[PDB]
Amino acid sequence: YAKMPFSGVMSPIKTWDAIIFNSLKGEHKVIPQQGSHVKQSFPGAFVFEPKPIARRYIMSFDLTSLYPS
Amino acid sequence: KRMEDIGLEALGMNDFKLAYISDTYGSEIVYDRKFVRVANCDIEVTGDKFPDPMKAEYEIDAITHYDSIDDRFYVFDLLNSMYGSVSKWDAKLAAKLDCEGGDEVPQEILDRVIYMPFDNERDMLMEYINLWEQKRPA
Amino acid sequence: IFTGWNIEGFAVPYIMNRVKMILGERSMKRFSPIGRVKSKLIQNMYGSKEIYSIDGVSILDYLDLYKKF
DNA sequence: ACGAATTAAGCAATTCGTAATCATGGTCATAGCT
DNA sequence: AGCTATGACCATGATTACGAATTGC
Ligand SMILES: Cc1cn([C@H]2CC[C@@H](COP(=O)(O)OP(=O)(O)OP(=O)(O)O)O2)c(=O)[nH]c1=O
Repeated sequence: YAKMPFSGVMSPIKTWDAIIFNSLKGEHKVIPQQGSHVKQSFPGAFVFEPKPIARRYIMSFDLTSLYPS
Repeated sequence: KRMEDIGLEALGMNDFKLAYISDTYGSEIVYDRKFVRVANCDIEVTGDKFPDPMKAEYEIDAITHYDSIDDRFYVFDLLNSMYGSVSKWDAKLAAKLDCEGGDEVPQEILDRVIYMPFDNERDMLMEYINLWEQKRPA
Repeated sequence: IFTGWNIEGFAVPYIMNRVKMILGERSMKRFSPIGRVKSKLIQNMYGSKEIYSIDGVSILDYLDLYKKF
């Protein structure tokens, strides 16, 4: 699907790079050069503080695939 | 390298494999599982202690290799070794029940098994190399 | 020679990053006489020291210069 | 703290064990009174 | 000769910081 060698599937970086490059080339565009950055830590997801007591009736909700949305 | 030394961005794929892949096909790919040669292998070595792949000082005693295009198992057995010389392996006994001395191996799997015993490790390894050349797994 | 107090700790990393993320990479390299600036990450003393190297000018941070001399 | 050539999904969270350190109960030893 | 108040100890209990193994969105 990504028009990539078989082993590259073990690294999502390569498959996403290949598929985005294919999409860009299909519209006659050009990808930028691999630059250089530094590893940093950024805040992650959020989780509340539950009160460790028995809760009789609970409703549950979720958002389908939060981050791509 | 020269553009990096000057300091201007060089745009495009730095890896040419998928670049040639895209230039070759361009359109979507239609594939087929039965046309791709997928192979599995398993190794058993008999020795006094745990054999080390970094050294491989012990002989190889049991070779098994499954191929998908021919859906065939190849089994290599060494009759004699410095750790013990033994007789051949019979498919029929393997399909028998454990109480009757069998090994409970299913008969349908046995239908796809091809046996080649060899006396020494060198001949077995030569045969494995030549079959690998004949049957190159994808 | 481009010097100052704790210049390699704040001034340079800050100027470089602000120019990169406000003007772009091409403007950031204009500082280098030969347009060649690089960023390394050093994980010593709780890390976070993005020492910037500008090719053509010498970074001679005064804090360590006074520390060792 | 200059090695210098280079490379491959992320973060938040609990729980346990270990090593360090301070407070202390059960019990033993001292002893003192009867 | 024995009960009992108290110091030492020996281990026991408790709290903190850090490494590690494992989920789960
Ligand atoms: C599992 C997983 C999830 N995430 C992120 C991605 C967004 C959210 C929830 O999306 P998930 O795929 O869990 O939700 P999904 O199961 O797809 O949605 P439903 O709960 O089934 O509706 O968490 C991640 O970064 N890495 C992971 O390994």
